[PDB]
Amino acid sequence: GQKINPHGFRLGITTEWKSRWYADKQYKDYVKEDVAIRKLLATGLERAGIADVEIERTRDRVRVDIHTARPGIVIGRRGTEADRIRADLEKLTGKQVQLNILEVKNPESQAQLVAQGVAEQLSNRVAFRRAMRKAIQSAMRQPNVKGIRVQCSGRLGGAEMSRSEFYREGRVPLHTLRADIDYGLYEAKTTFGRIGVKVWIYKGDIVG
Amino acid sequence: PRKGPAPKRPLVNDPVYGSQLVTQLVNKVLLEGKKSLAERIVYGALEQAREKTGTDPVVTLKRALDNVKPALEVRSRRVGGATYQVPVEVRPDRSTTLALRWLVNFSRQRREKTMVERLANEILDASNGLGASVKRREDTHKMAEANRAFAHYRW
RNA sequence: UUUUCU
RNA sequence: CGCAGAUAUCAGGAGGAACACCGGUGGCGAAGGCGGGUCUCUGGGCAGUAACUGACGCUGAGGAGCGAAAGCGUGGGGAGCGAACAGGAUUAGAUACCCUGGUAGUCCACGCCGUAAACGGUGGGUACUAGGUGUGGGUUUCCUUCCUUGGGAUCCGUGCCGUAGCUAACGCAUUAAGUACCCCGCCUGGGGAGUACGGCCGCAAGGCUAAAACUCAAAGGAAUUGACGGGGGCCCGCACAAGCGGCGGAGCAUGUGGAUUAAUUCGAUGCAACGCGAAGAACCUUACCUGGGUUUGACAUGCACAGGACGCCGGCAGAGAUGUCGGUUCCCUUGUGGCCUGUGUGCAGGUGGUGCAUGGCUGUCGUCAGCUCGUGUCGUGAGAUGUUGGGUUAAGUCCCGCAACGAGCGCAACCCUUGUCUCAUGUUGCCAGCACGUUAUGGUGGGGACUCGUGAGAGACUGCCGGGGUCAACUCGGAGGAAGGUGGGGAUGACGUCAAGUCAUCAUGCCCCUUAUGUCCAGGGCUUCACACAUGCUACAAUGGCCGGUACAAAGGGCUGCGAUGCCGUGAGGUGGAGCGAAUCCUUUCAAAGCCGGUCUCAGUUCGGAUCGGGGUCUGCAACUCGACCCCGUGAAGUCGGAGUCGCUAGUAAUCGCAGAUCAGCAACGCU
Ligand SMILES: [Mg+2]
Ligand SMILES: [Mg+2]
Ligand SMILES: [Mg+2]
Ligand SMILES: [Mg+2]
Ligand SMILES: [Mg+2]
Ligand SMILES: [Mg+2]
Ligand SMILES: [Mg+2]
Ligand SMILES: [Mg+2]
Ligand SMILES: [Mg+2]
Ligand SMILES: [Mg+2]
Ligand SMILES: [Mg+2]
Ligand SMILES: [Mg+2]
Ligand SMILES: [Mg+2]
Ligand SMILES: [Mg+2]
Ligand SMILES: [Mg+2]
Ligand SMILES: [Mg+2]
Ligand SMILES: [Mg+2]
Ligand SMILES: [Mg+2]
Ligand SMILES: [Mg+2]
Ligand SMILES: [Mg+2]
Ligand SMILES: [Mg+2]
Ligand SMILES: [Mg+2]
Ligand SMILES: [Mg+2]
Ligand SMILES: [Mg+2]
Ligand SMILES: [Mg+2]
Ligand SMILES: [Mg+2]
Ligand SMILES: [Mg+2]
Ligand SMILES: [Mg+2]
Ligand SMILES: [Mg+2]
Ligand SMILES: [Mg+2]
Ligand SMILES: [Mg+2]
Ligand SMILES: [Mg+2]
Ligand SMILES: [Mg+2]
Ligand SMILES: [Mg+2]
Ligand SMILES: [Mg+2]
Ligand SMILES: [Mg+2]
Ligand SMILES: [Mg+2]
Ligand SMILES: [Mg+2]
Ligand SMILES: [Mg+2]
Ligand SMILES: [Mg+2]
Ligand SMILES: [Mg+2]
Ligand SMILES: [Mg+2]
Ligand SMILES: [Mg+2]
Ligand SMILES: [Mg+2]
Ligand SMILES: [Mg+2]
Ligand SMILES: [Mg+2]
Ligand SMILES: [Mg+2]
Ligand SMILES: [Mg+2]
Ligand SMILES: [Mg+2]
Ligand SMILES: [Mg+2]
Ligand SMILES: [Mg+2]
Ligand SMILES: [Mg+2]
Ligand SMILES: [Mg+2]
Ligand SMILES: [Mg+2]
Ligand SMILES: [Mg+2]
Ligand SMILES: [Mg+2]
Ligand SMILES: [Mg+2]
Ligand SMILES: [Mg+2]
Ligand SMILES: [Mg+2]
Ligand SMILES: [Mg+2]
Ligand SMILES: [Mg+2]
Ligand SMILES: [Mg+2]
Ligand SMILES: [Mg+2]
Ligand SMILES: [Mg+2]
Ligand SMILES: [Mg+2]
Ligand SMILES: [Mg+2]
Ligand SMILES: [Mg+2]
Ligand SMILES: [Mg+2]
Ligand SMILES: [Mg+2]
Repeated sequence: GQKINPHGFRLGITTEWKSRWYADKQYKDYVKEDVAIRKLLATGLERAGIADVEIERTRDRVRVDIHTARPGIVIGRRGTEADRIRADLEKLTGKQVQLNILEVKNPESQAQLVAQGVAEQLSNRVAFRRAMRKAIQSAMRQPNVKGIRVQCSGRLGGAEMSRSEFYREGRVPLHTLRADIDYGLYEAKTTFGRIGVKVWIYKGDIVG
Repeated sequence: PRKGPAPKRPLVNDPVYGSQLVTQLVNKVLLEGKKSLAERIVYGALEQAREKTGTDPVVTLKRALDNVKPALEVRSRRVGGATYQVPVEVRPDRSTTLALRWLVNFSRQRREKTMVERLANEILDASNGLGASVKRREDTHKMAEANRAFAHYRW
């Protein structure tokens, strides 16, 4: 092992839990249903990037909040994907299920969706060179974000070898706990196999 | 020890009598870290020696340590593909510590059937000059004065 | 002191 | 080699080679080379006058001579040294490096051969081109003592550093590899080859002129970064040194190797695998082997032909799957949704292969401190500076001048715990001070005066002083303080290396089976052994075994689970079951070692307990291969251990205990 994920390392200080609920007796069934529904949603929705999925449970009622790149296909003008998701959850027997859609402010200020875009560009036809160049430029353009580091591992260009290349700009102080790091990870598909992309983003500092 | 001489612990004194030599002896004979057992055994053997000899235990212990403490030792050294021994003077503190060590070593390995009495008897023998400890000191001095020739190395 | 071969 | 008179010392004598102190990067000769002293003959060189000759100058194929050491012929001498050859010692082998002996030779006179890295690896002659700085010889002029490396001018020889220039670079530099002219040899890719034949010379050794076939697609010259050294310098780590206890000899428990078996499922193989993936192998897990069924299938989905059945609770046959029969049967509503029984269609299905294709995760170098980028500058070019030297620190932490100016990952900090104090705070927790208990203890009414458990703040920052320091970093000592010079331990792995582990976690590209390598079940296995290795407990007896009395802690687990009191069992445990989703009830008042009293007087032992037999308890439908616990008989090896090798520097090393993870039952001496 080389590096521990900054999210897990810094859980107790900066980032908060993305799921909050108390139970001990039905805790097994509850965790089973949450992990299930999360996996089913992940495998069902791929067209639209979903940043994070947070679930809060209050007795029988459960509320799920979704962050996505753009709501156009996440929720239809008449509620196509919304009704499909509701029907899915009802089949999974989530009891009373309520849906909310929350929209991110800066599309490329966070790790998940930039990772999705880079994976898509790498997979379809785009070269990793231009992929990294455009991703870094777009991430830089935003003033709030300061440091970005993108790493790609796997087979690149179809060559029969593994290339581990990373490009870095700005802040990457993972040792400093006070710093703010955003971690993302997704796998890019291709004809010859699978490629993993990892990106780190630094966004200011927090005191308090 | 690369940086320099390390600090030395402030060894405590014996309140029963008033000599830290008793503390040193009990610490040396400590087996499996049983302080109460070791100290009670040492006190019992000291009383046995006292009743056997009819004299002062502290005085006879001082006599024994004075008789058995060496002043010259032998150190091993190999130079030019050949092994040699050199004699080097020793600080009296280390001499006393090693004398206690030999006292324990030769109080470990004799066949008197009861070590509580046997350690006292060994102390009497060392005081009288018939002890294995004094025999070992004789041998050490003989070796040192035999290897005196190679003293030119001075290490 | 000496200390072969990949 | 001597004890037949050695080594040692004093006197005397014989004989051969070479000359320390002068003596040097000094002098002389064309180059080889040349120095103990005196005498005889002899060559060359430089400065001045410039009297004389009046172009008489350079060069040089063939040719002639000289020419380091070694070797040969003829004749002498032979002190020391010493090829060849004997022995001694090391090495597996020494025909050597080490040692004791020793024949040519090293010397002399007379003839021979004519070869070297005979290198300044750079021919001779001529005229020109900035200087500084030593050294030898000869003449001149002036401070002027006119002594004096005082100073000035000039010819020749010999060193170092330096511009223009040249040079691929290293480098040259008035003694040019600089600008110019005359003369002579040399060579046109490496091996083949300075070799074959011929010729010349020579007694021989041998030397001088020098070919062709064949074969290769490179051979070599400079310079840059890594890597390496049995190179040097400057420093750090239980690396060594002083100490503690261990492994390797015995019994047992796990993992592997090696051999069998139809199978003992697969992977990992020094550091960096070997109480591993196995936090619980009789069915399951297993995928291994035999056998019996099975089929678009145990399990999902879309397309056509058949439909409202499917789905379920029981009797019968069977090693079991499974086959046949008894009891219920749609919820919607006319289109069918849900579900699936028979035909397939695609296709499911694989712990089958590929970590030399991969994602993710992980171990080591190493918690070592090193590793980079922007601009500039230098060189042509691979590149260099920044990252060099001195001082200091645990650290690329910092200070000083320097073609460097800045920045980055790292280091410290911010996070947890532990060391103190202040405030808030009283129940299921404690009791200062008052009352009730009266043997059961705050048990009960009461109470923050401290811990007790969880919230806020302060406190270590070289804070201050004295000396060293470039007045700076940094260091020693001292006062206050709980802590003094990162207080202690933790969370925390920079770029990269080991094609390191993991398709047996999961997913993933390709090949392979599909009527099987898929799928359900009955029994067996992973626990087999004539041996080996690694990690642990028991020890090998008195610091002790055994018996009776006896006081001191932490933290956590408990719902289909802990389990009180009581009763019966030696004890496994049997009945029963208060208190508990838990500071309350259980895990005993949490003990062991510890202290007192008694036996053993050193034994194969009252230490020590494995192996083998006879009786029971507990969980499980199922204890023979194959679990654990209690009682009895059984009484084996083993007396501190071989070369070798391991951990440990303060609550540290040693020794003795408690709870939990997987779990109905345990392989529990392993792990936390
Ligand atoms: Mg840090
Ligand atoms: Mg003599
Ligand atoms: Mg010469
Ligand atoms: Mg003359
Ligand atoms: Mg004239
Ligand atoms: Mg001649
Ligand atoms: Mg000669
Ligand atoms: Mg000859
Ligand atoms: Mg001759
Ligand atoms: Mg002769
Ligand atoms: Mg002679
Ligand atoms: Mg010999
Ligand atoms: Mg010799
Ligand atoms: Mg000789
Ligand atoms: Mg030659
Ligand atoms: Mg010339
Ligand atoms: Mg000159
Ligand atoms: Mg120049
Ligand atoms: Mg040239
Ligand atoms: Mg050049
Ligand atoms: Mg020069
Ligand atoms: Mg010249
Ligand atoms: Mg050729
Ligand atoms: Mg040749
Ligand atoms: Mg020839
Ligand atoms: Mg011939
Ligand atoms: Mg070359
Ligand atoms: Mg070279
Ligand atoms: Mg080297
Ligand atoms: Mg250390
Ligand atoms: Mg050691
Ligand atoms: Mg052992
Ligand atoms: Mg062993
Ligand atoms: Mg074991
Ligand atoms: Mg195997
Ligand atoms: Mg092993
Ligand atoms: Mg092994
Ligand atoms: Mg282990
Ligand atoms: Mg099996
Ligand atoms: Mg099995
Ligand atoms: Mg395989
Ligand atoms: Mg493999
Ligand atoms: Mg290294
Ligand atoms: Mg340039
Ligand atoms: Mg450099
Ligand atoms: Mg450099
Ligand atoms: Mg610098
Ligand atoms: Mg460096
Ligand atoms: Mg740094
Ligand atoms: Mg109270
Ligand atoms: Mg690294
Ligand atoms: Mg590999
Ligand atoms: Mg490999
Ligand atoms: Mg596959
Ligand atoms: Mg695949
Ligand atoms: Mg296949
Ligand atoms: Mg199959
Ligand atoms: Mg089966
Ligand atoms: Mg097994
Ligand atoms: Mg044990
Ligand atoms: Mg009973
Ligand atoms: Mg008790
Ligand atoms: Mg026994
Ligand atoms: Mg027994
Ligand atoms: Mg026992
Ligand atoms: Mg024995
Ligand atoms: Mg014995
Ligand atoms: Mg040994
Ligand atoms: Mg269990």
